[PDB]
Amino acid sequence: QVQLQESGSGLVKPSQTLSLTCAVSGGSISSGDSSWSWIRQPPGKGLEWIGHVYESGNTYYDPSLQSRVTISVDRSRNQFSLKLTSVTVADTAVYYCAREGNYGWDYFDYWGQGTLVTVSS
Amino acid sequence: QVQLQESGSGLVKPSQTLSLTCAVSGGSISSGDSSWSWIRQPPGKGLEWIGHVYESGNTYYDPSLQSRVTISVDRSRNQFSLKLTSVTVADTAVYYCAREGNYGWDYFDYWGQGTLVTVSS
Amino acid sequence: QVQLQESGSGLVKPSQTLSLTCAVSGGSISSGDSSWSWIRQPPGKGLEWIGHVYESGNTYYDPSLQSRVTISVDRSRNQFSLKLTSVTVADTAVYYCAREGNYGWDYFDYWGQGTLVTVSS
Amino acid sequence: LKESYLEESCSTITEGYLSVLRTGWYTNVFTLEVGDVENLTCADGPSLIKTELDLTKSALRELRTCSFVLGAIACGVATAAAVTAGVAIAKCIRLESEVTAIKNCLKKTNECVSTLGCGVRVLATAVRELKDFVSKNLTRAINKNKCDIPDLKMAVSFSQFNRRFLNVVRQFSDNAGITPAISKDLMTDAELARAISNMPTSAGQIKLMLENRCMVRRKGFGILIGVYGSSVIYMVQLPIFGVIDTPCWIVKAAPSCSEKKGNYACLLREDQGWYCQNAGSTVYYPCEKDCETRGDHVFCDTAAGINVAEQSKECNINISTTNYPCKVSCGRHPISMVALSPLGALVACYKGVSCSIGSNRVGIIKQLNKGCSYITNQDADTVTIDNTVYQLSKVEGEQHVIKGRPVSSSFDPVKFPQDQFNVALDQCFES
Amino acid sequence: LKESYLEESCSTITEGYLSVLRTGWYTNVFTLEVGDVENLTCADGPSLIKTELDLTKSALRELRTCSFVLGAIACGVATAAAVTAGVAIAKCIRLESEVTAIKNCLKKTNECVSTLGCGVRVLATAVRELKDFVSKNLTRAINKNKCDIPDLKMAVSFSQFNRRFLNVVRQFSDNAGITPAISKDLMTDAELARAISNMPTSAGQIKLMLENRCMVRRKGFGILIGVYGSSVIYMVQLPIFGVIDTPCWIVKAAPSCSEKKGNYACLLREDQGWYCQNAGSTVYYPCEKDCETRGDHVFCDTAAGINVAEQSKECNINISTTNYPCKVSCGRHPISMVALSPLGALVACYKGVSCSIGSNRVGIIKQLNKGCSYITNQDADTVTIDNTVYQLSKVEGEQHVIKGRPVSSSFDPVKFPQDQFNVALDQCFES
Amino acid sequence: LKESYLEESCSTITEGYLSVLRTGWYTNVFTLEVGDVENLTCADGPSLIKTELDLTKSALRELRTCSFVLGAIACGVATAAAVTAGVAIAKCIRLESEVTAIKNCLKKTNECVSTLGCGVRVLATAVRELKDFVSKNLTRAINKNKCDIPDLKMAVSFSQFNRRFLNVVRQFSDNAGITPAISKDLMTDAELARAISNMPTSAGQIKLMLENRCMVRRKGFGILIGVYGSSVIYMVQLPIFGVIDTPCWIVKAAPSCSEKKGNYACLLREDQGWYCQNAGSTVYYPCEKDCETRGDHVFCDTAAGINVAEQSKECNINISTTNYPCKVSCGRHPISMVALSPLGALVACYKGVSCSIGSNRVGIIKQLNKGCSYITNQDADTVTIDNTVYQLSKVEGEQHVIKGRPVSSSFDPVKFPQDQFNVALDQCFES
Amino acid sequence: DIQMTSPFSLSASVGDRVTITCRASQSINSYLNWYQQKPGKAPRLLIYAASSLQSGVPSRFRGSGSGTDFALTISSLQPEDFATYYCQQSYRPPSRTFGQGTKVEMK
Amino acid sequence: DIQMTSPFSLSASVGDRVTITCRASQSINSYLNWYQQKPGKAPRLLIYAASSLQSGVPSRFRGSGSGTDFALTISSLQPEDFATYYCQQSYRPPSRTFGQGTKVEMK
Amino acid sequence: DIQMTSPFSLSASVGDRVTITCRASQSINSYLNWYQQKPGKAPRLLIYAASSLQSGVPSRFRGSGSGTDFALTISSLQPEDFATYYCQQSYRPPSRTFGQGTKVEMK
Ligand SMILES: *[C@@H]1O[C@H](CO)[C@@H](O)[C@H](O)[C@H]1NC(C)=O
Ligand SMILES: *[C@@H]1O[C@H](CO)[C@@H](O)[C@H](O)[C@H]1NC(C)=O
Ligand SMILES: *[C@@H]1O[C@H](CO)[C@@H](O)[C@H](O)[C@H]1NC(C)=O
Ligand SMILES: *[C@@H]1O[C@H](CO)[C@@H](O)[C@H](O)[C@H]1NC(C)=O
Ligand SMILES: *[C@@H]1O[C@H](CO)[C@@H](O)[C@H](O)[C@H]1NC(C)=O
Repeated sequence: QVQLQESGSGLVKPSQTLSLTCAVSGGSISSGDSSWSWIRQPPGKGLEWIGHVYESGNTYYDPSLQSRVTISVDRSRNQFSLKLTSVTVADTAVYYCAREGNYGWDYFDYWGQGTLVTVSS
Repeated sequence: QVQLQESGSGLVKPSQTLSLTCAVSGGSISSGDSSWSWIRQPPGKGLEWIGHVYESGNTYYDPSLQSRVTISVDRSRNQFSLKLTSVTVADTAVYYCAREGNYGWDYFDYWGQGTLVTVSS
Repeated sequence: QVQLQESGSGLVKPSQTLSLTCAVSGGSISSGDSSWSWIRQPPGKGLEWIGHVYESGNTYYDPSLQSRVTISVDRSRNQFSLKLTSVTVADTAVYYCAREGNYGWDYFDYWGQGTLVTVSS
Repeated sequence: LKESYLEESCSTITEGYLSVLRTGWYTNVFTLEVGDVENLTCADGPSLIKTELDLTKSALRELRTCSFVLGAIACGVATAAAVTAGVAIAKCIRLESEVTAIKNCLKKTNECVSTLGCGVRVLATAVRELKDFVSKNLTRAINKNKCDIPDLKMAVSFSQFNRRFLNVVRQFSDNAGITPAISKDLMTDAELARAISNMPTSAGQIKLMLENRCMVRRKGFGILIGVYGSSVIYMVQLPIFGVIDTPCWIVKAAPSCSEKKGNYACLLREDQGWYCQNAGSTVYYPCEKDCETRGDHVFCDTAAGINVAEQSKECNINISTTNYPCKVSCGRHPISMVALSPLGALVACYKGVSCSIGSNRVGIIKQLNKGCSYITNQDADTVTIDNTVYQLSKVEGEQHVIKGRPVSSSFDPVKFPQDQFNVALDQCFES
Repeated sequence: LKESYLEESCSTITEGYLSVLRTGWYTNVFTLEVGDVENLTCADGPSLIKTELDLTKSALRELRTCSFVLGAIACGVATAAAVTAGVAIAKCIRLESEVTAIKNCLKKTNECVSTLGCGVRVLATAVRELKDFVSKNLTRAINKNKCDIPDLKMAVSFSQFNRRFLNVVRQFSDNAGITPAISKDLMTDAELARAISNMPTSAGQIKLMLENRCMVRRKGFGILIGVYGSSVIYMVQLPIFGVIDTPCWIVKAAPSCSEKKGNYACLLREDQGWYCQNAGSTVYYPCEKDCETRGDHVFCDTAAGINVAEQSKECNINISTTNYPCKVSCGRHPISMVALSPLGALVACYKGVSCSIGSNRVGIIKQLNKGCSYITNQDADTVTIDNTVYQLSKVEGEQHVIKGRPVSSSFDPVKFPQDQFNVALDQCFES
Repeated sequence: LKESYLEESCSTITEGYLSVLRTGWYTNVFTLEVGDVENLTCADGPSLIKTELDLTKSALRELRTCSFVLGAIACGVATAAAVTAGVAIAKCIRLESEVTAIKNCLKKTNECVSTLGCGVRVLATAVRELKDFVSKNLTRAINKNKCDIPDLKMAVSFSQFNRRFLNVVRQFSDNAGITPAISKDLMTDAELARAISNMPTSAGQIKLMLENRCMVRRKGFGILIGVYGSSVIYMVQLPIFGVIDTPCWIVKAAPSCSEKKGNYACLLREDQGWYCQNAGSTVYYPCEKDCETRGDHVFCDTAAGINVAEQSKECNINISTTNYPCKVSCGRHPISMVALSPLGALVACYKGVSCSIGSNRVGIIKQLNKGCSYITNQDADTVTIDNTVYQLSKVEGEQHVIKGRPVSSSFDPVKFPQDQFNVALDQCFES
Repeated sequence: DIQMTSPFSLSASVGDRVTITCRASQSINSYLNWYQQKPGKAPRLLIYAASSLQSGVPSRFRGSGSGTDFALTISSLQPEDFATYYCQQSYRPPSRTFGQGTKVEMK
Repeated sequence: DIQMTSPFSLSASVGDRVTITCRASQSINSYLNWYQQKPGKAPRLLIYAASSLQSGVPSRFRGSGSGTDFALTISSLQPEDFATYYCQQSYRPPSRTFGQGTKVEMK
Repeated sequence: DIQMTSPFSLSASVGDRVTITCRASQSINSYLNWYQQKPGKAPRLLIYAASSLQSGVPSRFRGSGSGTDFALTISSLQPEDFATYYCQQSYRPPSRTFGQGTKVEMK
């Protein structure tokens, strides 16, 4: 019913800005569940949460990453995107979009396939 | 103000079906008191209640006589009638129509003159 | 804002009837405060209250003077008057009109200048 | 009508009513075809036809820019159910495929019974008078683009024909696309008769509704689907009276106060209102906006009714010594009032109030005593409680009295809390 | 207007109002004669006159197919009394003999005072314009049976003449034979003036009603008797304002909360609303649908009023140390709100709310403190309580203050139960 | 739309709504100029023009003769604020100097923005069609004093032109100078559009209002200033929707009863209704007459809203073990009912009631069990609780379930008092 | 169907204390009725609930008692008070059985 | 009609403790009033309820006491505070009698 | 930012008792989450609140405990139940840190 599908540029040059996007099929963002959240999984460590946005526009971001993330949501096109600046070598990982399980106030129930950008030379 | 007057055939042949009727003058059945009830008084014993009907149509009948009684009420003509089948020798008595005194749920306050059918030969 | 100004005849012949009047400027009687009250101050003793009227028409009068006082109010002209009969030598004093301070039900907050009638011969 | 004055609780129960309950909603679909009105224009200054054209076009365009307190609980649930059903059927119809199917069904006739894709069957009506006029008379009358034609008959006929459309637009726009009641423009008397005859119920109910169709109209309402092309599509959610001629009764009460040692102890039954019986099921209709009487028949809505236990009828007999938790309000401040009953009137007046009954012939008949008192309509015409005249009803029926020491006087009230708004009678007295 | 801010209970009493109370109902009978309309027919296809004839006939035939929470208690009793009186007089008139007597009385005049057999005297009016038209102009205009006559003047005059009849039918059918208010078609201004002048009351009341006749119309209503032959007979139950220029006052309150140890203890006076005095009798009008102000005069209904004890006025002075059981709600959850008063406004805001007052000149004037606060209209124009702007009234009058430690702050509230919906002030504080 | 069925309290919270809140009132002034109509007379017997002249003159003259239960608290405060603001601005305009200034401002144009002496800025509109007609066509048509002119076009045009004026007079006289809603005669669609575009707010709010102008009309109302010379001056108090696209949610509940030893213990959440978020402020809108939904957007009034603490949202998660005093009603008598939700329906039925769900395809699907039960709209179409059919909504959205032992079943209720109308959940359970 | 024991008949003079007793097999609570029947006439309802006095009945007919003792008493006998007095039970319909009848005659 | 005993007059210097007493025969509770009158001028309302201070009055005028003792005190005497001070009773109208008057003059 | 100690990996056979433990530095109360991730696949939500079972999850995944002891248990291991199982904390955002990951493989 609900399928989150990541989209963006598969080829991102080094030192550029990190752009990501997600989409929802079989459902709506504007009144979906809410908390359209984002995730990344760096090689070496585990999973890390960056930030999220709400169906209205409230935007929470990681304390030790909120200085660069600007997570936006678009209720018309039904897609919430990501914008990460100051990319480094440690920011090469698998990034996931997901949907939240509003039990108390937030939990993860839906995840995307995962958009990976590969650097070969 | 209220006068219950029994009516029917004064001559009833043996082995036939028992038919009885009652009427109310100076009042209404449809919204009278209710419980337009019926009674018979067999010689030898005392008085016995057969059944009754309500202004709407609820019809209660004696446990040991309900297999044959079909007591009906007619809110238009303002008369509730009786129909007793399988008449026997023990069913020769004085039958009375009456009106109920809705104190708790039922009591008798009005009685008819009494319609008697006489068998002579 | 509110100024009570006594009015009447400055020359009143002995043995006649006592007439007095009051007025309110910068305010209304009909819905003023209420209790447009009256007062007199006989030489020798102190101040004495005669009676009052309300914006609607209720009229309370002194127990030991109500037999002669007829205090009226006029919501149109915005003036409440006084009428005292059976004047004597002891009724020569300074008479005041005032307005009441509806704290509990009545208190005095506004007074007039004072209309005095002088008898010279 | 039989009224029994139960002196135990200063209450009167009036039985002898024949139920008329609404069991379902019958949906009727209308396509108020307007015609190709937006394509026409006036270009010779002001005119009667110009004004009527401007009114119609503005109406169309603005139409395009649109779309336990048991009484409170019950009326809220009733309004919620009505609006939900109407909106759900409107959603099923709002599909383009469904609208096209409805139009195709109605294309060759003026009334057809279409089964919606959602599984529900709804009648459909085509109000094509306005479209036929606009297409055959108005369109060929205003040719070239001149609306100042010499014929005033055409302008007056246009006004009459668009009266219904303009009234419908007025109602929907004012109420934001949902009217509170069925005006005579939403559905005329003949259309209501046809919709009643087409209802899925029995002959007796159909006949009673044929007789009380204006009550049906009062209880119905309408909804706007939308504007498709140049046709206003709306629906009417009619009430189905699937039950008729069933027992019902009404309960009324007044403060039953009793003085002792200068203090009082009052009570008031909170289970007042209408009741009805349905095949071994007693239904309470506690909110005051859905139960209307008409002579001997009482009309109510089953969505606004609460399924109360049978046993609940025992509070009308032995409220004091019944095991059912009968509801009553409680307090210690006397209230003097007159609680008019269908055939009589309960008169309560205590310390500081004077009561008296009378009639048009003689002003004063007698001075009532202190306490609760049943005044029969056959006894007098009016009753006074301090410069306040209440006129009794002139309905005919036998009045009864059920002697018994009042509960307020026969029990020692609870010391604290005394003022309880809506509680079981156990808590207040004989705690 | 005198307003006193009683700081003991965060309430304001505004006195200086002149009562206008309704003491009785005056019944007026109308016979909207329609004429021999059902005997006429159109047989030359559609026409303006045909449409108007069909409308009238349908209207006629469908007309033939028709017919202690003191606020709740009082409004229910008021509606019951009004409907009961109307239905009783309608029953007295519905007799064939009574209708014939009324018609005979009105046969040679247009207004006569008939004494009904039930002992009551009712005025009668004959609205014969429609019948006279239908009999003298319409009947001889549509001869043979042709409704497509060349004269459009006749059709327009028919529309105008039957406007009133069709409007009356609309109102009665929509409301099921009982309208909620007197439209201008039920009774025109001249007829209302005549009915006011014929009222059995004194010159002062008659003059005040002559001045406030549209308020009279607002407070009145109508009822349909039936259709007899070809004449619609209905009656209008007008209100009799037998009392004028009497004292009245209104009470308003806001939550008087007080913090201690992080917990609060609020109270709210439940005895709010209108009061009036009548020859040593104080009458409470607690329900919110019957007491309307117009300048200095307050219009209310005496059937919707409760006869309260005199002593009840002592809660406005020493609510704390009075022996009258003053009513108050209670709780422990703060509520921040603005309770607008006739001349000022009570502002309550506590932990988690910001207050501020201002005016159109300068947005912000000052930041209000915590607790209840009286804002004078002469002081400011608007007040804010968190992005919520309330605009004060601009009525002129002297505002007062009655200093005193608030009860909420000066007493220790009852531990259990704290939340009481409507109780005596004794139970909550200083129990 | 996301709906979560919280099985702890038999309640469902439906979030995903976009707020549309009214933050202020925008005043528009109209001068319905009638013209020198009182100086004209008819002296050749009855006529169409005579009837229309008499109607207009009577309208004009009669116009000269005119002028803690949080839900109750909030709606009362809202009506008080609206009437107070309207009356205050009407008082500011009623000055002769202010009226003359308004007329001078509007003398050379049809719309001008005047700053009143009271410091407030109000738009002004001149409805001069009726006056221009009466002065240029009617006055020179009825010369000498003959109203029986051969031209029927003039009479029909007069009827059309004075339609608006007569409707306004009808509304004001019937309601005693204060209408409850903006008819299409008070303000037309174009005028409402202009007043919306002139509103002091941002582009997004202006656009949303341009789209929902008929909702604006529904929420607005009008007031009569007075009759000055031969001109009716009235004003319209329009609502300012200064907030749009903000979070909101609705809470619904049904009796969560639990049987043990033959006795029950029920509860019902009293904090039902609408909520919205505004920049860190949660606002409760508890009264049932000001919050209307239209699809995904919910329209409400900020004057009818109570500023509740943030923390109050914790009763939707851990009502049992939260420190916020959550409100609930309590009792011991089971009530069986169906509380329809936006996307589903809560079904409660206990001893003596039979439940069952179904659809239009197959009447009966299954027999529900005893206790509270969430029926998904995607699961079925209708549900029955004893001969009472409730039809579910067909809105689309994901339904959730929050498992948890219900409070009613997991706690031992308070022995006395059990029946509490509106109290903190602490008092009832786990006291 | 159910048999109860009571005196066949009783005699006394005018103004005597007349007492009647009506027994039941199951239970009556307060749904007991009293009827008086003259020869060749229908019974007359006098007391309903065994303690409530029907409107228009002389005060002499009265019934008191609490616990397990119940009985009908006639204090002031009158010349028109000689007839047979049955009793009826309305506990649990449709079981409504009258009494065998008690007759009072002058000595 | 009712006579009360109080000092005819009192004298003191600026800044002295000025105390007044107004006696009543029946009962006053809290419906006592205080007025100050200069020669040839109307009285001025200063205290209503015997404890509430009228708006716009210097704080020096004050009244305390509980039980059976009541009295008016003037702590900070001022040059414009020399005049006669009456008292009034509003308990039970229409009986509203002012005091005989107390006059304060400089020594 | 915060380090927790847990077994790197664990092995067992089908049908064995599989137990996992997720430690926290501050506080979790009941805002703990459980995710299962297969190689090259996104994590799957199984338990939210550490005790509520997400719809459509086999009953084998369960979590009990009170006081200070909490742990995830897998009673009936299945062939498709071999993967890395993280944990998440939603106490006090925006601090939401997943676990290092626990991997279960067959012996
Ligand atoms: C007439 O107007 C309709 C919309 O009402 C439009 O679809 C149609 O194309 C127009 N016809 C012509 C010929 O322009
Ligand atoms: C109350 O009256 C009812 C009437 O049906 C009866 O069944 C019930 O037993 C009575 N209650 C008691 C406690 O006797
Ligand atoms: C409360 O004030 C009233 C005012 O009339 C007074 O009569 C009453 O004595 C006061 N109550 C007490 C207990 O003193
Ligand atoms: C016309 O009537 C108006 C009032 O509507 C009046 O002021 C004016 O003087 C009249 N004009 C004449 C010429 O009489
Ligand atoms: C109830 O849930 C809220 C959710 O925000 C939480 O903050 C609070 O601590 C919980 N209450 C208790 C007593 O743990």
